[PDB]
Amino acid sequence: TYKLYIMTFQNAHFGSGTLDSSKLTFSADRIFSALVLEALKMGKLDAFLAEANQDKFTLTDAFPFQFGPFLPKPIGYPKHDQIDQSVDVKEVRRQAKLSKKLQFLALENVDDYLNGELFENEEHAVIDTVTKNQPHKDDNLYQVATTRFSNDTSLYVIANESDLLNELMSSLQYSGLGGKRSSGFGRFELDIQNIPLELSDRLTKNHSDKVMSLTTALPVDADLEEAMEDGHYLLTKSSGFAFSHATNENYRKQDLYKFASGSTFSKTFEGQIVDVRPLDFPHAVLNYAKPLFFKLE
Amino acid sequence: TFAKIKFSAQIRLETGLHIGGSDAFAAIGAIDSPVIKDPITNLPIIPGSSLKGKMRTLLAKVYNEKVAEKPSDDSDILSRLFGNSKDKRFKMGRLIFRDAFLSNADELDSLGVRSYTEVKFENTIDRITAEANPRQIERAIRNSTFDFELIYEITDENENQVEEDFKVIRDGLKLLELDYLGGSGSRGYGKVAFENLKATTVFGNYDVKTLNELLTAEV
Amino acid sequence: MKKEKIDLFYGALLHDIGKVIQRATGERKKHALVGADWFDEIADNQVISDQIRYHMANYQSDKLGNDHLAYITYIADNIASGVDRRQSNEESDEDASAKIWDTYTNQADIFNVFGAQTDKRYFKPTVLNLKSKPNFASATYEPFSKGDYAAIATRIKNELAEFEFNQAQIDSLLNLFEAILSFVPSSTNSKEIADISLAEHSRLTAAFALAIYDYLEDKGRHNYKEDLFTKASAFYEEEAFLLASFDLSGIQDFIYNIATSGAAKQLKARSLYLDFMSEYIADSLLDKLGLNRANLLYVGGGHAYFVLANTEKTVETLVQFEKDFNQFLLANFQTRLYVAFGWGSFAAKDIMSELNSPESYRQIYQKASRMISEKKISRYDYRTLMLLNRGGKSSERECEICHSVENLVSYHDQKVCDICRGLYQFSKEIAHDHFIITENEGLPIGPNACLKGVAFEKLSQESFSRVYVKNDYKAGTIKATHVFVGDYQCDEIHKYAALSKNEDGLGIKRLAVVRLDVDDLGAAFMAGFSRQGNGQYSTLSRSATFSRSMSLFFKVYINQFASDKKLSIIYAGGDDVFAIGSWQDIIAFTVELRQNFIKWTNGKLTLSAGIGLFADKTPISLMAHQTGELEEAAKGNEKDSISLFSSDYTFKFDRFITNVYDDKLEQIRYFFNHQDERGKNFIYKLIELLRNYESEEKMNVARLAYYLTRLEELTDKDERDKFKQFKKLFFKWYTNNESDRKEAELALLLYVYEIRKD
Repeated sequence: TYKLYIMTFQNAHFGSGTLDSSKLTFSADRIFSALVLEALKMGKLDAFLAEANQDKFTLTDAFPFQFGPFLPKPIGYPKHDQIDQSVDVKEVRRQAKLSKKLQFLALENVDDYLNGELFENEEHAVIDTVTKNQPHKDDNLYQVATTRFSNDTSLYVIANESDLLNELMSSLQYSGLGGKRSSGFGRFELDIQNIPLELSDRLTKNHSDKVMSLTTALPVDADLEEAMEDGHYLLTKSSGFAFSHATNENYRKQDLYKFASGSTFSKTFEGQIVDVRPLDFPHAVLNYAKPLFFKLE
Repeated sequence: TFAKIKFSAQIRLETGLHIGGSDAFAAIGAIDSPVIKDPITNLPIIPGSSLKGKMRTLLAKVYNEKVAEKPSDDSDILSRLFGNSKDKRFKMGRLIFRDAFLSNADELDSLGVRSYTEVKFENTIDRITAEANPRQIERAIRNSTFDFELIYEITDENENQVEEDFKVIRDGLKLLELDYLGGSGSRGYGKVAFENLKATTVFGNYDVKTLNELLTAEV
Repeated sequence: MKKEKIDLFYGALLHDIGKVIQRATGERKKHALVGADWFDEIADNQVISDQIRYHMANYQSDKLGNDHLAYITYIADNIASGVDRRQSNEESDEDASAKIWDTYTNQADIFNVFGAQTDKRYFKPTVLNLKSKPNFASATYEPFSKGDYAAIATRIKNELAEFEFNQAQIDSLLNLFEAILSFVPSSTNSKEIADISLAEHSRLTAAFALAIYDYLEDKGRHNYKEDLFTKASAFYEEEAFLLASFDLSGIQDFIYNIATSGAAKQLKARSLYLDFMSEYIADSLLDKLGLNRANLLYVGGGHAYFVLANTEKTVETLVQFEKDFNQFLLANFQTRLYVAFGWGSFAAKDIMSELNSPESYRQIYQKASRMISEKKISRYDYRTLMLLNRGGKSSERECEICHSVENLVSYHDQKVCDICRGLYQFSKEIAHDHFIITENEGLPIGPNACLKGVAFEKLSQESFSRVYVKNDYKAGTIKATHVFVGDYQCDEIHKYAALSKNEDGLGIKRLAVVRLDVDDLGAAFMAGFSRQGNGQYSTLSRSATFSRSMSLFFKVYINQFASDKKLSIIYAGGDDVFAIGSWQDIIAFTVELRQNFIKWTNGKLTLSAGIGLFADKTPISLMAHQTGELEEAAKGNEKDSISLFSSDYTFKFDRFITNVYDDKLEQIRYFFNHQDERGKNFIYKLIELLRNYESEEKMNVARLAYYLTRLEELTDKDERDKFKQFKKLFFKWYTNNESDRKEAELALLLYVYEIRKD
């Protein structure tokens, strides 16, 4: 809610379940895990844990940044109250398909999207697959997907201004983000920018109006009811193998189903640093689900 | 001390390089053996997987003191830098490779080239019937340069082996200059040189003056 | 359901067979009388006999009781035709009927009233056969012939000679009817358009009769004569029907997400498994309400539509069935698959062409679509989400195909889940034509119901509740539900890369995957017929004939289009087509399918196609993803486009067919099979000059003139007086504009792929 962190990538790989799958943008649990690993490699893991335990710490999923912050399409607002038209069915289905394909909108027109206007996606990155082999066992021919960006398009997140977070981001920018980081993917250059006046006044965390989430956040059990009755959302898995320097064998962490972005709700909630570690495991596995919200008209 | 050193250089090819990409992936290429390219600029690149694998193979003939049928029963020296999946304490290495994009397309345009890649025509001659079967291979132009940039991370309880790891990296780079980069390099492909090979500290604080001078001296 | 409902359904379905007998024999008696007399010759069932005899209420209504079932069937027929026949006065004057009814006209094409007005075509009445060449409509087929209907009547009599009019045989009768009357018009009225098959007309009459019976039973109204004959105008205004629908999300991800070897067998098995899941959902929903497949308007692609009685019991049974199947999907596939149900209340007057208006016929669909969308957005409640997020599982290992953790087992030294295991087992059972539903044996397809593919000879040794037969129009000795899917398969997928080489070794060792989609299918369903006649052409009957036309085109006919081709059709249902094979055969199959579609639909609907090339052992999920991107790129080119092997070669389908595939590529194989390997290299050079024309536009052209006149000197004595054409040909292709440059580039690339020796 304080800064507007920008990460300019050249090549990246954000696996969505397979080595040959790469999403355009990553989720906040991935960057929180990356921060946790960088902090533990630094040695100042306890300070970052204490900072994350505070309610001031807020993080959001990466969104596209092309001469202005972008926001995920608010799932649950194709509402006919602003899209009531007398056009033919062909144009109605064409605009429905165009809105379904849309995933990100520029900040300057997000409310315009809520006025019935129709916008198209913009060229942000090309996702291409590369085949690689192992020239000692002539059976492995594995494919890796990338997210090669273009047109000065970066990724951005919103988080509090902290010196520990600043230095952690600076160490992240030479350590990569997601995927085969020691192969030419994930690396970025960081820039710190101020939140625009048209955006900072909308980033909220505590009130009872229509809020669109910015983080893949699973609410606490106390207030899930309000997200169930009057909440529009999408369900995203967070499975995978838990990285661990303490166990020789790789353990699958517990599959957890969160709420995607931008899921719309009628009231805000509280996130969880949920322990997705398997049983009998020495150290925790922290999954970050803490929402930053956006007010709607 | 948590620092990150960044060995930056310009890989200048001294012969045509053929790293080679999938036919339908790196664009549909008419040639039989296309080279890997950038999906937008369509310029040849040197992927970091190529450099990492070739360096690991080269240092596997020197810093292993034994043989390994798989990249898992490797030396501690190689595991600590490139990583070993079945070892708890080196599940990820201290070296981070990057793709090397074309950096002197302007200079090549000024020289007068029309393409940043060439077609080399070879043949094989039958040892009995003495009939020649032709063949085409796509290569990157000789004087093309690529931005090499490799990062080594220094953390706490890891400063003891740093003076070894430095040497390892230097040896690997020297071997990459004494061998070919990915392709048919026993027949003349892929010979490379490193230019302005210097290392700087980019996060934290470290003394790289002796390393910088040894990079130019030992190479 | 009850015996009375069985008799009502049979009477509603068999009411117009007298029209078929009258047309076959040429008798001048009324069709109801002929049908009743013919039915009495083959079966001793009074109720169906009087239902057939008195399906026109004007024929001796005073002899019928107030609770007589024909008063239902009669009004259902009025529903099925879409026109209130009382107002036309065609049942009261025989002399006027002889001049109004044009009995010498065959069935009109459903596309005569689709989109813009075009030339009329008519279908030649033929019995549907799986191996037959297509029965394209034609303006020459308008005259009526008795000999065509003679075999129809003979086969109907032969099949119905020993027919038992009970519950279990019901479905098979529908198949028989679909096999015979799909090209025979229901009505030959000159004032009407005979685009409605008698097939669907009788199915809709039966469905609406069942719906009205259920509604009247719920309301306790048993005076059918008063409610449906004396007060038919009042009944037309009552919201008597529910347009229901279900949509199953997750089909593409479940089918295409395979990561290891054996992905072909899994891929086809999951495609068949999910189609059968949709069919089982439809049939079990119908069984729970005591209805049958006559109420099913359309099933396929995860989408299904139904016409149901508008009662609180129907809504309750829909809600509880949806909850039970959502629980089953949560238990067996977690969140990958999710079914959402839909319904909208409507009246009879909302679908009669003389009484309805276009926007109401749109809104009856829009209500169910909106409610399905809202259920899709908000999927699981608090308790289900809490149950999903309980965690607490320490699993070291995962499934190698679908990455599931639940119920991991070891098999062929791989680790598969229970669903993956069942699908591997079922991949060997897809070769059979009989698939039974048991309680615990087979892939779990529903609540306490599993699907198992069993050979015919073992069927007598198995216990089941329902049986399905795939790709068969013949009524077998076992009463089975008949389904049709596109399942052509020439060889294994891992062989298709090597199979692209010819007998001489020519051809690249590659394979292709084609994904094809019908353009604006949903717009076609919603308002495709509303363009003509000021929207008078918007009723259920013609929309659902359109649906059956596409179903017979894409589930039965694609198998004939794929004959003698080295490819496999993995998924073919609704509008999405997925095929995989050798690249030459894939391109030829796509072009043939597009041409046969543009001939089938008169040009009024187009396709968009993406054809991705890939190497051997490419993981199937990657192939499907890249081909989907190519299909999307082809859609982006104002649709009606084909995209070959990347987005840069996106062409209009007709441009690719006329100019590339059958023009330039032919005028290049020709000249270029007359040049050696030394001169078959310029093919690469002509490619580069076409890819580099925007640099150095005018010296790239000069560079051409030079390089072309060198191929014409590296040739052979007088073989060179033959390459004097290429220079003149490829020069103008190069100098006209960019479109022909791209076409020549694609033609050269295709030829290079054809003549490659490696």
